[PDB]
Amino acid sequence: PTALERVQKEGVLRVITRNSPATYFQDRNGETGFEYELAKRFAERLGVELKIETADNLDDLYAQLSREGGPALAAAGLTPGAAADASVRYSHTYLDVTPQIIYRNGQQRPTRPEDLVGKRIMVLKGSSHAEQLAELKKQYPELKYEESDAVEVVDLLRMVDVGDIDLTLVDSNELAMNQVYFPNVRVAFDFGEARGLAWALPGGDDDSLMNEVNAFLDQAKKEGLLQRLKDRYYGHVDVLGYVGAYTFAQHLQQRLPRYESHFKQSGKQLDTDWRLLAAIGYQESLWQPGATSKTGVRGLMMLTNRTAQAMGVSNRLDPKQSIQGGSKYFVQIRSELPESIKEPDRSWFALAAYNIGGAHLEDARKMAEKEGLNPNKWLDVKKMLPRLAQKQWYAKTRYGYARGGETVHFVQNVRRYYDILTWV
Ligand SMILES: CC(C)C[C@H](N)C(=O)O
Ligand SMILES: [Cl-]
Repeated sequence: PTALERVQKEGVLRVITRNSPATYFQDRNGETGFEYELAKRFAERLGVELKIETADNLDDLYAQLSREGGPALAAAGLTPGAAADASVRYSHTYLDVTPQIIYRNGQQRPTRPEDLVGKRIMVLKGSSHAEQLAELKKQYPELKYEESDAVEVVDLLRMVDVGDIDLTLVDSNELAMNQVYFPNVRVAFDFGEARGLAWALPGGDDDSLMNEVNAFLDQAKKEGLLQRLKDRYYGHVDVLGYVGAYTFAQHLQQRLPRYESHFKQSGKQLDTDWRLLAAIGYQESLWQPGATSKTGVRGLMMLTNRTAQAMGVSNRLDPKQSIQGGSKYFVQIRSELPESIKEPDRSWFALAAYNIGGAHLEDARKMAEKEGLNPNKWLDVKKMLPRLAQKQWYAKTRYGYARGGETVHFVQNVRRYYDILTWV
């Protein structure tokens, strides 16, 4: 029985991974993870049900591959081994990340390897990162670093954030993922080039499944799948901008505790994820109860006087009352959408009418229909929204011009902060 036959006959792809939202994570709206979503599509490619396990550190993640009847593979942001170990093989690389030395902003800035001398440095035991340090320890015998079997990447970055350690080494993708929680963490320099992540399979000369893993990854590159997962999980800095990423991290820690309770009480009955609600909060005013603009909206959820009036808001500037009116208002809109629009697409169309309004959203829906697209599918109608700002297109709508691009930004961002709060 080949490695490939066995999975096909067992009806199940056994995959091992780390506990982390980079890799695999369990929440209310189901499971998520770069690696999970990817290995999930691989089990789908083969006709099989995926089953996820977790190791407690990386020596034990690699161990399980040697166990009898253990995991088919490890999908875990692993980057291949620089030396020779017969007990493990690696797929083609599926993502270019750069190891980077991480420091606390405003502290002494290391700029070359020498500078890592005489610093408290922590790293994961069994990591490629650990191994890049040993190699430099040959060059620099005075180098000290701690190898830890207990902590994960998120813990290493926390430590640098608040100064229990000076430095760590981590791949740039997970740094960017984590930049929205640790406002003081910064990239000291690049300690190498964009070596790639690969999945690990037990050692051997059987390739039945390895060729398929490699065929799947080459297909995934062909269709943009890795690029899309990269943006969802690892593109916070890329998408939100550096300044947006760390300030968000500041606001998570300094502003959200003041309102979280209210976000949660509104969620409870409205059966609406409070974290979705807070995300609207964050996009609307960066969790600033007292915020006003020059365009007719005040408060935490940026309400008009007429909405505040209809939702029974006494004081648009009171955090609780703004959240309540603004949360009630999202659900009123969600509820007014045609019956034909289904979750989860429903919630995303509701985010968009929340920014642009029902009339205009209807026109982009109608526009999707005329173009042969599905007006009940969000990815379909999101392609039309921008067009509401285009001459040839708005002049054909009942309600004309609208800032559809702003509206697409509004939903992408809220969906990203939603992810972020889910990933805390
Ligand atoms: C820090 C580790 C969890 C990840 C690293 N790419 C490795 O393969 O060792
Ligand atoms: Cl979107």
